[PDB]
Amino acid sequence: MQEQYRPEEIESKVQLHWDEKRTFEVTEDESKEKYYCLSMLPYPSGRLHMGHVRNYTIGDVIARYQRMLGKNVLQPIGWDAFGLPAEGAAVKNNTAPAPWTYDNIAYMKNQLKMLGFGYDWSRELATCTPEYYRWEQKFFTELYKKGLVYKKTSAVNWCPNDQTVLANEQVIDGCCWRCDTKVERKEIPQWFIKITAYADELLNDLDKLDHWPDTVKTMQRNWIGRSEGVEITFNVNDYDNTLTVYTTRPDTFMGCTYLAVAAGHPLAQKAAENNPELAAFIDECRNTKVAEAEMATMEKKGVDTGFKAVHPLTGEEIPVWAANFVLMEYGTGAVMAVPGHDQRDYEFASKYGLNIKPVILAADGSEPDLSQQALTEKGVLFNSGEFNGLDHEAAFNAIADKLTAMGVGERKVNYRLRDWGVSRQRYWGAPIPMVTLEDGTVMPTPDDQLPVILPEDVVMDGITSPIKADPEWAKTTVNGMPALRETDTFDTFMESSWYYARYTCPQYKEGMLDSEAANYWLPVDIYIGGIEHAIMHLLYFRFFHKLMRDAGMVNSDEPAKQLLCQGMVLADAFYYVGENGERNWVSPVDAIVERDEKGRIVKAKDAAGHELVYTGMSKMSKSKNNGIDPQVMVERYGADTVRLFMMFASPADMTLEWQESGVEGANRFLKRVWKLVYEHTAKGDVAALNVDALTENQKALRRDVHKTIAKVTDDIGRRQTFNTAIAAIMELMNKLAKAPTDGEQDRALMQEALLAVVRMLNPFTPHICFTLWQELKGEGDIDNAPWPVADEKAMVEDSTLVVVQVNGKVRAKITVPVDATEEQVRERAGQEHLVAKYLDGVTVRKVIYVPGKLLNLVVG
RNA sequence: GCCCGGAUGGUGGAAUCGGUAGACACAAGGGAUCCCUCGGCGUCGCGCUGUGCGGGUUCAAGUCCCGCUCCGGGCACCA
Ligand SMILES: CC(C)[C@@H](O)[C@H](O)C(=O)NP(=O)(O)OC[C@@H]1C[C@H](O)[C@H](n2cnc3c(N)ncnc32)O1
Ligand SMILES: [Mg+2]
Ligand SMILES: [Mg+2]
Ligand SMILES: [Mg+2]
Ligand SMILES: [Mg+2]
Ligand SMILES: [Mg+2]
Ligand SMILES: [Zn+2]
Repeated sequence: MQEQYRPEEIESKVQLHWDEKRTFEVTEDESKEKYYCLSMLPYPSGRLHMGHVRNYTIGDVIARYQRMLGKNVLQPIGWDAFGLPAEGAAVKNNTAPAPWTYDNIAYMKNQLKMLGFGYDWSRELATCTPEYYRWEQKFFTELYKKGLVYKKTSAVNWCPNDQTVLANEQVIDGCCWRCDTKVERKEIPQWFIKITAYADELLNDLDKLDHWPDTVKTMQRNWIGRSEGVEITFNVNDYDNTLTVYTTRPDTFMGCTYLAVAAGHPLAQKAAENNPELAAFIDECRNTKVAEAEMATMEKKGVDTGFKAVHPLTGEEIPVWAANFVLMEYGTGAVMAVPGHDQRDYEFASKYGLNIKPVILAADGSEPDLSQQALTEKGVLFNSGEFNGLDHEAAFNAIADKLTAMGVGERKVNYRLRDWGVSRQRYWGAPIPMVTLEDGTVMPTPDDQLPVILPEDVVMDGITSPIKADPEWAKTTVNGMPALRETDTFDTFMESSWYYARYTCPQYKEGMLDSEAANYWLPVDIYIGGIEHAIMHLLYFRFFHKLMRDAGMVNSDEPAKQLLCQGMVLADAFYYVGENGERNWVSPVDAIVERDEKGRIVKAKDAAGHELVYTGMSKMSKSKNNGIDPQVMVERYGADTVRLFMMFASPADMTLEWQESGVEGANRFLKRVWKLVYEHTAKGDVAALNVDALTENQKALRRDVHKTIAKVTDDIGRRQTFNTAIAAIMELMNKLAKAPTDGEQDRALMQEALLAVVRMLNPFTPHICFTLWQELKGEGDIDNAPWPVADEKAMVEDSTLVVVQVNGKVRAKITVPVDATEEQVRERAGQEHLVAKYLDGVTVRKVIYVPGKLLNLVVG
């Protein structure tokens, strides 16, 4: 053993050993309890960043821990390889997306290997390969045939010049990120999967997920947004079509004083034929961008349509207004307004002079003051004809029943959750296996024509997808007739929704899943990812799991028993605007920055002299060029130091503002462990430890080793606070460095301790541990060593520390036999001069005794 | 705007079930790879104060409640 710890002479040697022994390659071994430890697969943007490093270290820590408990652990890795970033990057770099992606995969695979994550490389998948996506295509066709897929018109950001569909990220201030002109909404026919058919199940099964955090379960409930209400239909006077609204507040219905209607509503359109203010307004609205955040912050605006709906119950004509905040796609395109009791409606009505009609009494039974704002509280009705005096429940029911009897209303369940738009009009994605025949009929691509392969050998131009530009490509024949294949491609969450199941049988050719292998490994025991994916991805993932259950592909109702959503790793993000409009994102490594007394960035320049817009600390990201690559730290300090640092900096669930400073802590600590092992083992073999004949000083030390094993075990296995586990190991290491090591018992004890420390560290820093384990003459390779177990007999204590407070303020700390009464603790407490000092002249009014821990004498 | 989080020393963080605030480290300063000091203010072998800010509940709040400021995640085409 070398005196000096040299990660360059260790890490690659140990990685080579795992590659060659196939250490982490697993099969469906029925002799072992499985454990499936899954980390959210990487998108191959080119480099890892520290967000990746935290995700996969947490996951590797757990997979190694579970292996040491004797489990057969599948920890798989793969690439979520389709998507937008490959398209811009290929244009700019004069490549195609495929070759760019596969190069990023190779680079990034090498970085993963160099961090030493124990992945089963034999199960490596890339989602952009037809061996993968053929299965989701077949599955889609089966989903369409079972009536779970439909086509409708949906809004897309449209650049009228380039004639491109843009993602929201590419829309910058309602103008493009290429040339400059106003992006507009274009309604476009697209495919949707009826995730709403599973809304209730998705909502309800949250109650089974006892090992998913409440943050994620609440965000998902609120996203699905299930509601119980009433749909109501209105006639409109010089108009041949009815108008339907949904409300969850039918009780306030007599207070409905106007309807609002989406700029694109046929009623608005008709009215626009005879009204120039209106026409101009509808046309302003085509440049309302599709993004809920923008819908909800924009100044709310309306023009009167001149049409009047008839309130079904009161009979009065109420105005129909066209509004910039109501969308045709997200319901019936019409909403009803109750400005007396909805603050948003109140604001609109105040702005426009519409009737604000009160129908709920104030808390005292008087008519409410609506001069400043709405009375939003549920209450007793008045000014509501036959419904006066009813409360919320009863008014809901009475008004619902009446409208139903009249044939203009029905009780309806509503969800905020919309169906899943899975169409994209980009090239770099899996082709949607649908076809239009010469006939005009549309159908799934026939089975013998699956997969529909995306050609990878392409010339890109940024504007048009090659499969859309090549005329021949879409041509096929179906039912003996000419047909055109769909040139849209799948939303990439399609591939990431089922990868976890495909990792169980990635080389299986006869079907999407080998259910035998799927049912050995599933469900995922723990799914490690960022909080970023708490909603969209996790919901889609749960849904897809239920879809496959309903195809009889899987046993479980849910895909993942436990979920560990780490906080995001953040880094400062910067950009300057390029001379033709476009944001150029500069790495924080390259920004020159001046800082506040509070640490806040206050000026920011790139080295080229550009003035950088500082956007804040935000998730390390492919898109914002703010991802910090670990390569240089791994090369300087070693993978083990980087991994320990990441696990040490913060507990997984906190969000982390990345900084390199602090690494010296991990690195120096690893050098101390190395030194201690070196010094111990330079001395040779140890005698068997004689427990019954230990000193008190030796007993004490042995207690702390075992107390450290128990705590570390709890911290990793129950709390997932890795940072505190590592701190416990450091504390123990600090005691062990001051332990004498002359005698045989002292050395026997140090052997036991070090064998314990090196195993407890192995998940975090496995290359050094693998090596040290050998120096200690541990049995076998550490990857297979049992996790140390604490012995209860070694950690008994007859004494306990009691803090003594007077009036909540610590005045003494005393040691107290564990059998001590309160009365004896009092007396012992009285013996301390700093307790007597605050008791002289006063009366103890109340004693609080937390047995074995605290005495608060409340005095005066 | 809406949903979910968050704020503890110069810095990352610890306090797990309401019970010693600042473990463990980094950085910096001092002393000889190691030891020391290290929130702030002032009988220091003492005392007061202090967990973003404003209030509550409680013998007791970093923890629970209400509110405010600032900050992150998501908001359906970033993945
Ligand atoms: C499962 C699927 C939808 C995702 O995995 C998607 O392919 C993706 O996001 N890939 P990624 O950005 O490479 O990052 C891979 C994972 C996702 C997870 O949130 C984590 N991650 C990504 N970025 C961060 C980050 N900044 N902080 C903390 N964690 C981060 O690594
Ligand atoms: Mg902090
Ligand atoms: Mg602070
Ligand atoms: Mg306390
Ligand atoms: Mg102090
Ligand atoms: Mg405070
Ligand atoms: Zn443009």
